[PDB]
Amino acid sequence: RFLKVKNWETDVVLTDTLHLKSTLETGCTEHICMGSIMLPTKDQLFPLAKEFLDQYYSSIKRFGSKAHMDRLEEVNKEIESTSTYQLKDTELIYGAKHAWRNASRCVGRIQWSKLQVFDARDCTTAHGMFNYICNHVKYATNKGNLRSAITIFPQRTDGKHDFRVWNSQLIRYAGYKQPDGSTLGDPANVQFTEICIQQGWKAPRGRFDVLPLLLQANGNDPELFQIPPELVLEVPIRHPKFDWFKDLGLKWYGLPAVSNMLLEIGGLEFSACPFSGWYMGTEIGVRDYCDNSRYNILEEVAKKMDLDMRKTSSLWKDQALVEINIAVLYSFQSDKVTIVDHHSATESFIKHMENEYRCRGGCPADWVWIVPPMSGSITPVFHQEMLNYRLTPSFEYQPDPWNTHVW
Amino acid sequence: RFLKVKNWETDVVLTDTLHLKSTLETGCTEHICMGSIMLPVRTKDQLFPLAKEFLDQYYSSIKRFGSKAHMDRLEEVNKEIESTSTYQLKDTELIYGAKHAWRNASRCVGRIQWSKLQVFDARDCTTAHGMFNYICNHVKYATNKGNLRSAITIFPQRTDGKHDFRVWNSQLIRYAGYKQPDGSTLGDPANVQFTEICIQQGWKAPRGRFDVLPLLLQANGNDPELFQIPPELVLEVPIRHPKFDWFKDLGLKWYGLPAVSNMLLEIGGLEFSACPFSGWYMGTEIGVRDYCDNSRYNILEEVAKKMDLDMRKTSSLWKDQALVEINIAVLYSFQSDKVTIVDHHSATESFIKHMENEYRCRGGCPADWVWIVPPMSGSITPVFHQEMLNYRLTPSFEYQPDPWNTHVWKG
Ligand code: HEM
Ligand code: HEM
Ligand SMILES: Cc1cc(N)nc(C[C@H]2CNC[C@H]2OCCCCCc2cccc(F)c2)c1
Ligand SMILES: Cc1cc(N)nc(C[C@H]2CNC[C@H]2OCCCCCc2cccc(F)c2)c1
Ligand SMILES: C[C@H](O)[C@H](O)[C@H]1CNc2nc(N)[nH]c(=O)c2N1
Ligand SMILES: C[C@H](O)[C@H](O)[C@H]1CNc2nc(N)[nH]c(=O)c2N1
Ligand SMILES: [Zn+2]
Repeated sequence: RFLKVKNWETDVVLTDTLHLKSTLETGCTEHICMGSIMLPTKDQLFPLAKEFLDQYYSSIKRFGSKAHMDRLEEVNKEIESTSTYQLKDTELIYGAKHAWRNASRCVGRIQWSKLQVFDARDCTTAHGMFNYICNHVKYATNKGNLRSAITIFPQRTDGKHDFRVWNSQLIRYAGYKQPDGSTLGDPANVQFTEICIQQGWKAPRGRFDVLPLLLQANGNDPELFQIPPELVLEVPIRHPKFDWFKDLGLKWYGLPAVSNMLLEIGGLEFSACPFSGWYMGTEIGVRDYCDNSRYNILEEVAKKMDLDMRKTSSLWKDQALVEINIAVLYSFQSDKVTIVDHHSATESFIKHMENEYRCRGGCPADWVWIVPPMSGSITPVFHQEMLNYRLTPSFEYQPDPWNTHVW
Repeated sequence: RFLKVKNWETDVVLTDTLHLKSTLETGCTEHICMGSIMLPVRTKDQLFPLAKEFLDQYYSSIKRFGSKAHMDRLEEVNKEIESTSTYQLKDTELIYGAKHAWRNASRCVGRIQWSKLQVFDARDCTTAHGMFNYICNHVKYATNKGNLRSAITIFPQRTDGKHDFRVWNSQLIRYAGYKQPDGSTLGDPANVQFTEICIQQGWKAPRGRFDVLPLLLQANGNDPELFQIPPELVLEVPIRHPKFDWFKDLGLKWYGLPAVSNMLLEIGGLEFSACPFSGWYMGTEIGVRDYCDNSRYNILEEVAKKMDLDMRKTSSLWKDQALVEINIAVLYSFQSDKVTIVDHHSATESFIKHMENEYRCRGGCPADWVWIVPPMSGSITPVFHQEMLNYRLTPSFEYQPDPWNTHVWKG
């Protein structure tokens, strides 16, 4: 019932107790492990509320104080009456920060407590959403000195009146059908680019066209807005050694900002809660550039390096992959946009695991996502046993809204 | 019930029914996933069910389920168990058994090859000397002057747990490590403890960076005995680089035959605690793990110094760069000497093909992602994007505790 995790590199052994407060389910059973699958009202609300406020009041050293008991009654009175309730600012800040703290797939969690929270619960329209978002993007960007932040739109009610950002990130490039049978821009975004075009966007049809935000307020049809160009910090990609690199025409954006998830605090669901921090290099260099189903550029790069592409065993793919990632890091650093490499990121996450075992009794971690998609075994996370379990407050996936919302 | 797995690169969707024949337990629950934890006498009562299950499986595969010959064999095993408490496998069953343990190893990327496996039956073996002889022949047959052949040698099964056959070496061929009084290590730091025990048992250590350890063998529950593999049986490749001429002066070499000797093979409820098997390397097992783990040979600094990489900031990606050149070197060297080896691109691609055929023909393929995906270049290999189900079938290879931890010394 107490569980040991060992690090096979350093022999350090940790004891996890935090898992016993695990609440949600994993997908695994004693018969079958699903570790590698990408996705495995009135009655229920008060339990969820209570469990949250309990951890809250414990966290501020007020467990069992009168202020504690009073809030618990206040919230119960509100639910019995209004079939829902509202969070205090202090509660909301703590909930958001803890959803980040509990994100088992996030390597960057040493930072969890430095999160600027923007309370946008007073928002009512899609134009209001847009204003909030622009302010978030500008505050977060900070002329290259990136700062973590999240913006929280009003919470779900009867699920007939959801707030949703339709984009998956705030900033993403378009992807287009061609007669060629090929793909122009980012293939990740084809379908969404077409929901744009069909809702009205005039697509410039380039390789790196910044997508229009698509915002939905109080369950209404969504509306299109272009983030001001001057707010979208982008980075031209060059290599510190190869002068030809820049002729590939590569650029990436500086701000990673996931916008499609759902934040759950104390039973309440926040369906629009865009959040953002800063990139680990490999997310752009390995995934964005080199995945077959993305910009898929290895072939073009290797050629320019004049490597022997005759046999997989010359490791030309691997050689080209390292250079691309060297070019990503170098470009962001030279333009002074914040970025972290995988060595530094993982080394920080291991220090953060230790702190969290020391100070909280554990740290939920999904090894499959924490280990970088290149050079796994030379980073320390590789040798570290991890335990994966679901705690609340949390971020969760939710179905794409187009499939769902009635048009 | 049906479980679906998706490939995120190709959109290929597969259906597993095979997980429905799973018995042993994973270590995971509905509340905790242990998918990244490394290490998560049988009475008569359980033995016949286990025998029966195996024998039903065996008899299905040869298309004689329900035959008279199937019925009679269940009867005969039945009797042998009630009378002697154990039973003996036919050759045919043992071979089928050992092939399936491989086929069921979910941590093994090499399984496309599972049906081509040479089985050496060493169950007449009675002494340690006898064990030497069997193992030398395995190594010679498997080696084949560089054209590697997969093989397994199976020594007599567990009886009362007091008369166990064990190979104390974790692999038949591995290098000694020595811990120095200054605190540093010479040779392979991984084998320090085992090296210590061999010294204790009378081995005269050369004390080099690449001394082939002696075999240390336990027959019939007796104290283990030392033996040196004939050096002419031990194929080695010195490592050099196609473009970097200073690479050879690093002094690196490795052996050709990877041969796991510390696992326990389970078939029909019987336990074969000495069952060393061997195939051929994927390059990254040497070039990533053996050379570049901090806990192993750890040659990253020296390699990148010599390549003159900027080493003052991890963000130059100098480690990633040195790591690639070493791996190019390992593969170049094995190929030049004509010693069988597979690169990680080719190995994962074959695997995905095997995995698909297995779902089409067998209704599944248990697979552990943490292990299947290579420890360099993860996402440019097709397994990264592959969803996988992990569960346990028998026959199977299992871990067993190191024998110096359990052995009762006779003196
Ligand atoms: C400060 C710098 C940050 C770094 C370096 C970082 C790093 C990462 C990385 C590399 C991933 C995997 C991405 C992928 O391969 O798709 C990830 C996932 C995630 N991170 Fe972060 N993160 C940062 C900030 C944040 C913030 C501010 C939040 C929320 C407040 C957050 C919450 C999450 C969540 C929920 C996921 C996984 C979502 C899922 O299940 O798909 N992270 N993080
Ligand atoms: C044909 C050449 C083969 C290749 C290229 C290959 C590949 C691999 C690799 C790379 C590993 C993981 C090693 C590591 O990363 O630490 C592995 C694990 C394993 N393989 Fe193979 N394999 C081969 C043949 C075999 C054979 C002949 C057997 C036995 C019949 C076998 C059974 C296993 C088992 C049981 C494991 C799990 C090890 C553990 O849990 O510690 N493989 N395979
Ligand atoms: C906040 C943050 C910081 C940071 N450095 N990185 C991230 C992750 C971002 C950057 N790159 C990918 C994005 O993560 C999203 C992962 C979700 C993919 C899973 C998915 C969701 C929905 C539909 C799918 F088909 C597949 C987030
Ligand atoms: C048959 C075979 C073929 C092939 N290509 N690879 C393998 C796996 C081998 C090759 N490299 C390591 C080994 O896998 C097991 C690794 C376990 C870690 C070392 C260890 C294991 C057990 C006890 C120890 F003290 C130390 C096996
Ligand atoms: C803790 C973690 O599971 C452990 O380090 C695993 C990770 N994946 C691995 N994968 C392979 N192929 N071999 C290994 O030794 C390991 N080690
Ligand atoms: C199928 C498998 O779960 C999938 O490829 C995962 C593997 N690990 C990952 N790790 C990260 N960080 N991001 C991902 O999108 C994935 N994809
Ligand atoms: Zn699991």
